[PDB]
Amino acid sequence: ELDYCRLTEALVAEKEKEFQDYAREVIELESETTNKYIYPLVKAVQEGPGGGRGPVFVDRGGLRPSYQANDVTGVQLPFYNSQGPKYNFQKSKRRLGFT
Amino acid sequence: MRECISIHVGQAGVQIGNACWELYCLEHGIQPDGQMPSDKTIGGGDDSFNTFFSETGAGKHVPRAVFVDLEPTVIDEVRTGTYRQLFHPEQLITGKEDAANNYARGHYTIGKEIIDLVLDRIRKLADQCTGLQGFLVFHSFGGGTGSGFTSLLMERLSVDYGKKSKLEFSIYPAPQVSTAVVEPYNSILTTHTTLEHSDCAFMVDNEAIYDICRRNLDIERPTYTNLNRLIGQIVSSITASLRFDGALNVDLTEFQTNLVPYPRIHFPLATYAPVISAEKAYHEQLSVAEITNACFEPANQMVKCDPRHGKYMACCLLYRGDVVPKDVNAAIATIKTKRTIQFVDWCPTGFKVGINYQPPTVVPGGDLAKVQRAVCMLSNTTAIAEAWARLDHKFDLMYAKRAFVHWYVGEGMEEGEFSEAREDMAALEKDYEEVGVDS
Amino acid sequence: MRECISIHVGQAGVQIGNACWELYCLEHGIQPDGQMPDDSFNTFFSETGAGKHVPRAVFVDLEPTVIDEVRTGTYRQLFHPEQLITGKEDAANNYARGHYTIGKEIIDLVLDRIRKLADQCTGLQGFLVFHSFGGGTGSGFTSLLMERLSVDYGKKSKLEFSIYPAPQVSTAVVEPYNSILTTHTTLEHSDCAFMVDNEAIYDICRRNLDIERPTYTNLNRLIGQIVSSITASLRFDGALNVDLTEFQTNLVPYPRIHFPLATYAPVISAEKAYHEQLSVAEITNACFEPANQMVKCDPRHGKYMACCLLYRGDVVPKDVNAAIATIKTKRTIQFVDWCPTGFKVGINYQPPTVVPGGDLAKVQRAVCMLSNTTAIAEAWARLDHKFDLMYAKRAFVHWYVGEGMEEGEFSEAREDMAALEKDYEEVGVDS
Amino acid sequence: MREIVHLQAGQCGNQIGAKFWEVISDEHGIDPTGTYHGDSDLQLERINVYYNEATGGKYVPRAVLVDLEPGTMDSVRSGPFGQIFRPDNFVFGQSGAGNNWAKGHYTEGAELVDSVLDVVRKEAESCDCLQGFQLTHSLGGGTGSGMGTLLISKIREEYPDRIMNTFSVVPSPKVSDTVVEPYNATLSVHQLVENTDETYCIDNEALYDICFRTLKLTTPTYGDLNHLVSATMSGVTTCLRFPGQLNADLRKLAVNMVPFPRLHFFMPGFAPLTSRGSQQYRALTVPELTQQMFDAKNMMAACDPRHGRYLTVAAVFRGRMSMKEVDEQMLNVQNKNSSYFVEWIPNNVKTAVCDIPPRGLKMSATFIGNSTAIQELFKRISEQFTAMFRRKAFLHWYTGEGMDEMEFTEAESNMNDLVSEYQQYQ
Ligand SMILES: Nc1nc2c(ncn2[C@@H]2O[C@H](COP(=O)(O)OP(=O)(O)OP(=O)(O)O)[C@@H](O)[C@H]2O)c(=O)[nH]1
Ligand SMILES: Nc1nc2c(ncn2[C@@H]2O[C@H](COP(=O)(O)OP(=O)(O)OP(=O)(O)O)[C@@H](O)[C@H]2O)c(=O)[nH]1
Ligand SMILES: Nc1nc2c(ncn2[C@@H]2O[C@H](COP(=O)(O)OP(=O)(O)O)[C@@H](O)[C@H]2O)c(=O)[nH]1
Ligand SMILES: [Mg+2]
Ligand SMILES: [Mg+2]
Repeated sequence: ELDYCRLTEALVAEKEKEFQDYAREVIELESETTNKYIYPLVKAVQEGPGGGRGPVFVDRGGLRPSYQANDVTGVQLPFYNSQGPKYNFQKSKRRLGFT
Repeated sequence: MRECISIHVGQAGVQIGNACWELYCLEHGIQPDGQMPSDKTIGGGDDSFNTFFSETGAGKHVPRAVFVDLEPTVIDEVRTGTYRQLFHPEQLITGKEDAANNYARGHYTIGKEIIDLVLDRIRKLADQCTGLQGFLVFHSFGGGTGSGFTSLLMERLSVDYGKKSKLEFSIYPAPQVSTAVVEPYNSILTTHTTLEHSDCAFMVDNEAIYDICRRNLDIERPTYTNLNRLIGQIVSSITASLRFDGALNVDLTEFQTNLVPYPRIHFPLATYAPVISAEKAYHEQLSVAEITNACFEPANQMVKCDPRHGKYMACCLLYRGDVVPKDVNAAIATIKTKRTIQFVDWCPTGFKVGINYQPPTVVPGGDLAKVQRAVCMLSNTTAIAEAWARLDHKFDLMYAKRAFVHWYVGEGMEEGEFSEAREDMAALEKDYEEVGVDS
Repeated sequence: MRECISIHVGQAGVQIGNACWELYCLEHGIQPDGQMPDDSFNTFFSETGAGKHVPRAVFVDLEPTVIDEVRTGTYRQLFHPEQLITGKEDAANNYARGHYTIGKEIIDLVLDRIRKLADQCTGLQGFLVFHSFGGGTGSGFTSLLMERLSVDYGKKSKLEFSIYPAPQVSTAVVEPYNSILTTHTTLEHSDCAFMVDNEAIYDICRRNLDIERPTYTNLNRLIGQIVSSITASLRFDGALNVDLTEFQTNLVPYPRIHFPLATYAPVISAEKAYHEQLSVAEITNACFEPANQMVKCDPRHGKYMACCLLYRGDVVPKDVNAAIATIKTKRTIQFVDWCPTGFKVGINYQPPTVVPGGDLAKVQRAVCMLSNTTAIAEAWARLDHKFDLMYAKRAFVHWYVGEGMEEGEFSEAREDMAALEKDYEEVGVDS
Repeated sequence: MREIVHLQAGQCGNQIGAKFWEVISDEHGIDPTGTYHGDSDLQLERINVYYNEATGGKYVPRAVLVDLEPGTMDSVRSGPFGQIFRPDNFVFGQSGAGNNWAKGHYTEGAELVDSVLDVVRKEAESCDCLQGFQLTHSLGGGTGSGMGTLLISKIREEYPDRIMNTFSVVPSPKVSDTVVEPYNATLSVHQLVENTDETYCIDNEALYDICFRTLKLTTPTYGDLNHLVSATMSGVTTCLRFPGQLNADLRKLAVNMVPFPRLHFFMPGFAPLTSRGSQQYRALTVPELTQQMFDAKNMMAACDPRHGRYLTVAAVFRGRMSMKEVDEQMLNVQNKNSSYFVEWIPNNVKTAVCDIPPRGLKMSATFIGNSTAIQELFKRISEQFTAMFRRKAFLHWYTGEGMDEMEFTEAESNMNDLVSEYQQYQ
């Protein structure tokens, strides 16, 4: 069962890599003269797989899950960067005394 | 998703909407051309701009505000100035003849001509956004189109949109200086409209900002070009909880529930602190206690009234920057012990705070300094009845001798609106006095 | 396998046709000589063995000053010379002259040449006829052309583009006289008929297009883009297509009612298109605005009973049905109680193309709306009052009587039209 | 097998529930990806209580997340461990409440309650033998206190013979944050005392006192405060997930702490909370645990048991121990403080032990105590409620949304008789 799950993950990753190849080739062919109109192409390749705006889960393979639970509208959650400093859990535990 | 639409009425409205939207662009990095910086094409990009800026597939971010004024001279400087390519051409509505400091001309005759053209663009900006909390309104009391046109804008918008939020940022006339003569007539005759067709309303006094600039920021001869930066700093700190992440967020719906205890009492007062020049900011430390003390200081208050003579009704705190909530709770406690500040007896817990991580930004050529933390206070009290009593006395002695009335009665409106606004103001002042009386 | 024949009458129909065929050649990539520098052109361009393409349009007129510029200009070699029928003496804004005196001399030639064009087409899809209510050639000669065409061709669809006379401005004084005796002919000899007021396009080009000084060429470019969206499904495949027989059935509830209102959106300059994002939910709102119709009447006074939608370009059916839903929730627009689902939707993939030196800009999604509305009784009741005050003391009646028609046809058209005005009044009553 | 369904209501509930699922993930050894990276084998033999199995050997928390605004669902998705939670379990809404009990209970939470009930019923019917529910919410907020009591009343009707816990965040006198929080809280405890088995009072100024004085920290952020809260939430379900000499569940602690259904408010406390520098000086021994457990500095409710007296006391211990220490020490503190204990019932202490200590720790203890000193909190908020309501304060936000003033009057009387029968047992 574990072997099957790994095989399915590998197949999905191969399909995404083929799309990345095609997209990079098309953008490189289109940007020969000027780069003043490559913004929709760059935005489309930087959309991320799935309708999500959260950071990609790189250990999961770049998955971007979607969150649409709002009555009948179903608008996705926005994204905001945090100015708060990041913390290590071992540092937090040792500071709070669970050591 | 949490979009916010701005309504800027009058020459004051279109001038405050210039420095305010300049601060909005530099906060999100919007270039004056309209697009995001092209060098920042690195993967990511927070959706914190959709509350103020629209989206196009080209990458252009169009603001969602409308600029309305009956004077085409001051609107056309926007089409000539630096930001001629950012603003949409159809979002700036221009009249042909100004209201000329009058209520009747700006309300019944000339305001009816453009009451459809503006609201057509309002509908186009309202179906564009999915979830709209409400509209922000910038207008001045003393202006003709600020009083006359707004007094029909609020009534017809209340019918067009039922339970949307209505915040009001009003330029109140100063008690000593004055740029007009018939401004008591313009101020009194529209307070009946804003009594029943406004959810919340703040007030600013031009000479009260004048003393702040000359005493705190070490600028001897200020101009409206930096007063609008101070007002735009206030609106930015109010809405920054919606735009950016915080330890605990406050919405436009959230604070209007905590500052309006009665439908006839929706007049709190705004205060910003610290406002310190660059050469003075490097001397003093700016702690949480030393910025929340200036908000309670009546000298730093930007309305010509004293809460020491009055009594505090409710308070709202907007903290922005490197702030820890432990020091906020400590500073709140040490204010509560001092008997110089007096609270009403039936509101023992009269505080509500909000925390924001991002420090405020500055503009090139600005007079404020780069600070690590700042606070905006929205405090309600009874001390506005002092300002109401010192203005309606001047209104009563103006109207005793039937002065300037022929500039109103011949334009279409009757004369009984003067007496009914006189009687409504007397009931409002009686209402504020009865609430201030404790059991 | 599908073929359409274009019929242009009058000076307005010729000038519209030149602007239309400029758009058509640039859309299909046709040089003005007629040869390309894969088979979508078969409905409009006949095929020659040398590689040339000949249009299937007949330009007719009764004054040589309009056809002469066609035979002289850039497309002098593209058009077949037998397709440009030219008379000798024009009717000169007289319906009676164009119906009873002048039109019978060339009615043999135009009916012969329409047979040669119909011979080459294996299956006829529809006759497009461009005509004007005002001028004599577009009123008189057009009237007995359909009376001959109704018995010559049985059930073949004959779609119509009328030039409805303007309510407040005018080219002619006798243009209400012309625009009434043709309504009798177009009741029983027209399948579908769209209409236009000139100053409405004048208002659109002045306000939306930032053109303070337009010409008839600038109007004819906007008219041609309205024409192209109808035939776009005929010439290009889409997610779901619409044919000429398709939308003509779903918009007429009775044979006496075949007068809908077209409305194009978005109309915008290349300056404002850089500012505004044009989504399908944002372009469908402009089809309901009282300031943005091409017709000078407000549908808020009336009520809708049939609507047709023509979406072209990068469009998604989910956002179409989402935008249709939220318009139905709005209570400003009203529908009749006897037609709960009055919508018809057409989808095309190709974005609309633009000509150099034109007014509009390249757009990625556009919409054309074909809505039947009770409010055309508003404009007719305005024009009915103008007709009978002119006819109260018999103005200009000596000109029409002396041509050969009897004096009873004026009152015959009045008692006809009063019944049709009563007809539209009782359609809109609720059950 | 007995499982716990976790409820997260409100922004406060989400920020303490994220840290709760943070802590027990390290207790069971769960990576941010979702797999298992541990050392022993006992960490996998009881994992079905908090985690549901998935494909590829993945475990997901058995929790649902409830809030009315999208502001805080982003932070529980962009956090360090936000990627473990199920994407379908997030239940948010277009319009928030904004510190309003009335909007949260009647006009905004009445539509979202259909969706979250569908989610929780779909998950709970998939359980083999469900043990009980657990709720985290705050009384000072619009969404956690408004429809959170609506969630309590709905699933009490739907699942009668069950147990539910709540970790309620009551407001503080000096760390008051909402102006209308007496309205948000008194109307909540009227709907809370009727249909709740177990209630833990967690007050913010109690956590501020522990972080400032005992732990000697300078910047106690909310990430630090939720760790103290999650130490007790992990500290109450230790014997259910780990075998011990004397196991105890939530129900076993329930039947020993409540003698009557209207006496169910408690005082959580955690025994090892020495500061970072003082750690090397203090021996970790059983009398050291039980000394700090009964200290009034370690109480997480803003009342002193000296002014009242303890009714029932629960003790849950962690770590391999010899219990001849834990019986002689609890008998010593029962005999010495005779005036602080009721005399109409003897042997007022329930003792429980667990073999497995928390990670990085050798010995631990958790306190759940019922007393009469909770009335000091109830009288303190009732006097502010009475001093506010009598002049019709802020009432147009409340009486204009459907409810009448008789709901205020009956919330006065039900809370007054509740503290009256608290005094009757004192
Ligand atoms: N604080 C502040 N007030 C301003 C500013 N600009 C104009 N005002 C106020 O506007 C008042 C005068 O009315 P205006 O806004 O200039 O003109 P108006 O609204 O078009 O009305 P009319 O004079 O009748 O045309 C003055 O009393 C000022 O208080 C500004 O930049 N900052
Ligand atoms: N909408 C529109 N109408 C036009 C245009 N050009 C002419 N017309 C209409 O045509 C009417 C007059 O007829 P003309 O086009 O000049 O020529 P005609 O139809 O052949 O009539 P005669 O000159 O009498 O033979 C006017 O009332 C206009 O309304 C145009 O470019 N657009
Ligand atoms: N202990 C603790 N209290 C919190 C935390 N976050 C917020 N609070 C408290 O909860 C109150 C705000 O709750 P609120 O967001 O309005 O609840 P909601 O309306 O249900 O979302 C504040 O007074 C805070 O003191 C936290 O992480 N830990
Ligand atoms: Mg003006
Ligand atoms: Mg002609």
